Amino acid sequence: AHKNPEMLEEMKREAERLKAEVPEDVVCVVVRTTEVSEKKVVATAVLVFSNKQRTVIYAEGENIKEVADKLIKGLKKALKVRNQELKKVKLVCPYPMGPKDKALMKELKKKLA
Amino acid sequence: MTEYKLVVVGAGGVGKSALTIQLIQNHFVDEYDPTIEDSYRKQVVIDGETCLLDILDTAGQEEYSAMRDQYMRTGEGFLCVFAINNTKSFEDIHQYREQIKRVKDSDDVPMVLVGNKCDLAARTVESRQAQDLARSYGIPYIETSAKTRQGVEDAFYTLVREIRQH
Ligand SMILES: Nc1nc2c(ncn2[C@@H]2O[C@H](COP(=O)(O)OP(=O)(O)NP(=O)(O)O)[C@@H](O)[C@H]2O)c(=O)[nH]1
Ligand SMILES: [Mg+2]
Repeated sequence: AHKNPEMLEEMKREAERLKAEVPEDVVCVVVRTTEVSEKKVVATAVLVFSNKQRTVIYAEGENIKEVADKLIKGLKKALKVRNQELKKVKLVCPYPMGPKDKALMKELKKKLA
Repeated sequence: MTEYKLVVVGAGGVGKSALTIQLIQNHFVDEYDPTIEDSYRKQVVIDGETCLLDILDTAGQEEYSAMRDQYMRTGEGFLCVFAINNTKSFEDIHQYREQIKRVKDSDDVPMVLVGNKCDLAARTVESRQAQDLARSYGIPYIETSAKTRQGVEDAFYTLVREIRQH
């Protein structure tokens, strides 16, 4: 469904390749959106950090703004608890950029500085 | 330095993330944030030897149970955690232990049984019950509290030492 484990594994493998490509200090994120009904926007994010560390974050919002807020909160939490700071990031949606993937990426890149 | 791959598994809410965060950051989380998969790395000195502990915090919820096979194949040591104030979580340990046993294809898998939340007085799993379970598994049993840091270092370093005996 919206929490497909095979999907998750594909996102993690992609994010591993991304981390292997770009320099180590840059965090690599892969985000996907499921538009369950209209008040059930669910966001899945896979994050790879510098010192070979990883985390998976979810958000259940009704608008893209709430989803982005929860995403950024999880990002900051997983930075602080691993004793790391934000160097740079890169967000991709591997295959189907669709109903709300592009808008979520625009909001995520907006909430950066 | 020597690298030890530890995997923290158990039922949801028993405090796997709290224990791992207490070990890594010396901080206790009072918020329940359900986990899917988290990776941490920590440089420690155990018995005079410099180790890199690669700790993998797993998801205790019934969802994301298809990801068990991969990490139960990769990890070397396993912290099986239950909550002393959660009888069902204690009853859930056997399923994780059997999954690890069948995936590893070995009865001798480095494991430590961990009774978390020992700071709480609403105890429904007595120490001797978990001791009997651990004796059946032939593994150590340690009580820990992520709130007070009690037993956290003991549990993790005992898991490392159990890995050492292989
Ligand atoms: N009193 C007490 N509370 C604890 C202890 N460890 C964890 N908790 C409480 O238990 C709550 C849930 O802990 P958590 O680490 O998220 O459990 P979890 O195993 O990671 N759940 P999940 O598998 O779904 O991710 C925390 O918010 C915290 O308040 C402990 O040793 N003592
Ligand atoms: Mg957790």
